Amino acid sequence: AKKVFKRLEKLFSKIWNDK
Repeated sequence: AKKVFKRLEKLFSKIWNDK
């Protein structure tokens, strides 16, 4: 339970930044 899940959401913001 490292809650890295947050990093995953951060990677999603990067997609909207490249789009």
